[PDB]
Amino acid sequence: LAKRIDAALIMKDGRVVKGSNFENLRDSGDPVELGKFYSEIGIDELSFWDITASVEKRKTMLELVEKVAEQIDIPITVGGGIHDFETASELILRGADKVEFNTAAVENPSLITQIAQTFGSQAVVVYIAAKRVDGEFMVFTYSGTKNTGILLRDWVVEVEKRGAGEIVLGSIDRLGTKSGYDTEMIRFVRPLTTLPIIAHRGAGKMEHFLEAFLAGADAAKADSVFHSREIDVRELKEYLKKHGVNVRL
Ligand SMILES: N#Cc1cc([N+](=O)[O-])ccc1O
Repeated sequence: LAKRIDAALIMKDGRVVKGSNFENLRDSGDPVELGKFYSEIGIDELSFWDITASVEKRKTMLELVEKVAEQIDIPITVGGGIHDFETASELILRGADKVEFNTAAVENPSLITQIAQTFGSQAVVVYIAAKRVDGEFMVFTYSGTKNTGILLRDWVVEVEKRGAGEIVLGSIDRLGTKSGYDTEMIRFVRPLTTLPIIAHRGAGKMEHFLEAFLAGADAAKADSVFHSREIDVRELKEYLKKHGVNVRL
């Protein structure tokens, strides 16, 4: 019942990279400054997804989490090429509240459980990227590029069994669109898990958020719509209250 509004930030070499081509002379790509803006306009949680080159990535991500954790006080999730237990554990110890796995969880589902048993299920988020292929929802890894042959309906159940705290449900069919979350995919996954479901991909207007929530999402994640100011968050959370949704205000 209690719904959340989450912001996603793409990170490269320690700086925020915008997901569209809007600009502003003052808007620096400093994650701490952007994190403070989000914290201060009432975003519930932040996720960072790091696309940095192989070689500097692991210390770049540790540096990032240390700076943002000192300075902001909403939960932070970190992800993007977290391959193993040691990497994830180092990030949680340097300050991240949660780590997000996709490819490595698919390839080694025990990883979910190892993190959950050490730091608590709350610390493990599994991002499931899914697409319709020949009439069925399949799971994709390597940033939407490898069809794993695993059914979405099988992987959701297994993720919960392994001890994940939450699922982000990213519709590859909604990637590059701004006409709404994949409410059909949301409805399909909802009876298969008791976990919080975070909807991702497709957000364009305030109504979209309403509709995801009514399809059974517990949170909705977006990037551009908030960074560009195209949706004012206080206004989003007042609209949602008015339409029957329990949000923090
Ligand atoms: N969280 C997250 C996230 C994940 C992916 N991804 O698993 O490709 C891309 C962008 C994101 O903001």
